[PDB]
Amino acid sequence: DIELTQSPSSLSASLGGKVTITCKASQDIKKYIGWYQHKPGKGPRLLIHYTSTLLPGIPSRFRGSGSGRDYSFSISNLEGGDIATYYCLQYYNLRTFGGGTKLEIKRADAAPTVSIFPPSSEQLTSGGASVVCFLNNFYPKDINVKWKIDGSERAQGVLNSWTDQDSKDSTYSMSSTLTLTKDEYERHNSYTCEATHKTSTSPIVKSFNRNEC
Amino acid sequence: EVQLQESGTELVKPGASVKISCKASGYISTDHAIHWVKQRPEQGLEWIGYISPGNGDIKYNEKFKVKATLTADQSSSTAYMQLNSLTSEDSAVYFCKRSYYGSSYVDYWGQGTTLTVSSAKTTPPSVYPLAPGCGDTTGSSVTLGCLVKGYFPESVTVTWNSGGLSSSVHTFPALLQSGLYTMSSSVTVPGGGWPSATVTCSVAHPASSTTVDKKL
Ligand SMILES: CCCC[C@H](NC(=O)CCC(=O)O)P(=O)(O)Oc1ccccc1
Repeated sequence: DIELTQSPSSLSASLGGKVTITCKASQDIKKYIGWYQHKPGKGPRLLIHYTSTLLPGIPSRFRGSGSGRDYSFSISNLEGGDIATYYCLQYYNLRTFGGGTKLEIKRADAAPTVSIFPPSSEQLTSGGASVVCFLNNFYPKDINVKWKIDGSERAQGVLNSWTDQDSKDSTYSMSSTLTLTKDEYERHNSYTCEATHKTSTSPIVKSFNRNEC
Repeated sequence: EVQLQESGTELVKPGASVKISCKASGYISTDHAIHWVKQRPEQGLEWIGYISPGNGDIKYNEKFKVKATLTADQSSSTAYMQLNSLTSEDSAVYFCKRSYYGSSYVDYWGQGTTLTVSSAKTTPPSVYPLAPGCGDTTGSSVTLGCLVKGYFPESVTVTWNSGGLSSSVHTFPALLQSGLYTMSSSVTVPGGGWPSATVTCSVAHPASSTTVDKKL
């Protein structure tokens, strides 16, 4: 077995420029390394084998190079349609893949439109309360959202999931839910959602005054 | 033509053992070794091992030696991998692929089997409406949401406004909360004040038979 470090993971590429992925091995692997492309939805498509030998049908903007342990993968023209994860794969002694480069398209920074949502009444009658704060359309991906009760930072109960990068806008959105029991919820009034995002120095805070407005 | 056809989703309880297949049609099974490859949620690929149906040697990733058992039913060209002691960490997509020799045209991968491993049973989703409350509302747009809370297994389709509101629907991937899955979506509609067409989110969960339409 041989370890294979590959870097970066995440590359923000601009459509029109080049990307250079790298896999460095633990032993000399003698140019037996391959490069795969893995989009969502399908199984991995092989691109290059034995370091430099392109595949039938694979474009020459993809290029591969390297020799001992060091090897590089290069896409001269990142095309709208090369956004996938690339894994390298030695096979000089059994098989080992690199962690992969996830590519995403780099674009202007954009700030999130935050919304906070109270518990729906129907959730309360069930005995629970999830407060849900949407953070829609921003860039870059990084957003750190804090949940606060009456100025009190609560961190458990928080569930977070992000959208995939939207094909026709290239932003990311996030959802943040704070799941609390009916009782905990009824004993507090202010609930605050606080996004700390690169686009603005000051945190984006949003609060709703419980029920009475 | 050459196909490697894999077993359908295996849903299974922790501690158990699963056996997943790779039905090799369209070529001579003994020619190529079958490798199995593990596909990790969010990112990553891990080689498990290979069985060569020709000379019969199997070689495993050291890391998988105790977890996986690789086998082939030569008479029917179906190679199977068995996974013993399923923890929640073996939730994943598993793939088999026939080896690629020299400079061949294309590399043949199976469609993969998803194994979601757990002790939970089918549960219809609890749907709740999300509408902005009394926060002024004298402008901007409006974003409406629906919280698909607590279901098993994954498969929930949240159609907005019975399809009408395709406009900008964000649908956030489901994550595990206390043993079940929670998920949500959002639509933004043009300016303030949605009350005209009763907007409605409609979520369906196949394994159950559930169709909830929360409008208000
Ligand atoms: C880079 C292509 C070389 C393929 C390897 N094949 C050779 O090493 C065979 C010798 C030859 O080139 O003739 P294999 O498909 O076995 O490894 C794997 C294992 C898992 C996933 C993908 C490929």
